[PDB]
Amino acid sequence: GEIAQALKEIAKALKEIAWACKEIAQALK
Amino acid sequence: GEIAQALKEIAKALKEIAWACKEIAQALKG
Amino acid sequence: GEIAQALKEIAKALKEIAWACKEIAQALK
Amino acid sequence: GEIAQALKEIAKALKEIAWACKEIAQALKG
Amino acid sequence: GEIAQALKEIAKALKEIAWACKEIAQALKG
Amino acid sequence: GEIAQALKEIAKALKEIAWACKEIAQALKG
Amino acid sequence: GEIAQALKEIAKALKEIAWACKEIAQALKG
Repeated sequence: GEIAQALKEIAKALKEIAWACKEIAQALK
Repeated sequence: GEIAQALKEIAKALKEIAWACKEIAQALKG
Repeated sequence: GEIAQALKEIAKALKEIAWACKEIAQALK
Repeated sequence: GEIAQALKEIAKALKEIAWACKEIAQALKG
Repeated sequence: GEIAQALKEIAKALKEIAWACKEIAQALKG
Repeated sequence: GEIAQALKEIAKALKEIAWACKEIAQALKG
Repeated sequence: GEIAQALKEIAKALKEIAWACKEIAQALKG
């Protein structure tokens, strides 16, 4: 479904935020 | 349902963000 | 309902993000 | 409605994240 | 509608997060 | 639609968070 | 659909936050 697939895109984008926060943690290291 | 399952995927992704922020906290503690 | 329950799972995860941000604050103190 | 109430729970959780971020700013101020 | 108004509350809560993040930025300049 | 427009407001608020995070980046670079 | 496209904007806005957070990470490296 198009609504389901759009929500799936939101989920993938949140994963990008998680990765970026891991990069922040790395910078502090 | 596919909408419900996609919403759960959002929830799972959000937990990944929480864990990453905990890594930020740890990085600041070390 | 399954949608409502999934939305509640999202609220719970957002609380986990809040708690993690509190740990960042504590780490800075 | 249960969907509306669940969305309100999401709004309240986001407010907790906002408050935590204010705690971070406070921590940086001392 | 109750669902639309709940979504609007989520938007308002996200703005609260943006403001808290601006406070973080202010704290770091100071 | 009323629900669609509320979702657009959520998107706009998320963009505000993105800008606040860029402000954090600016403060650290300063 | 208008709701689906609205959700897609939300996805794009979340990506902007991710990029902004990477700017924070880069700022910490500098």
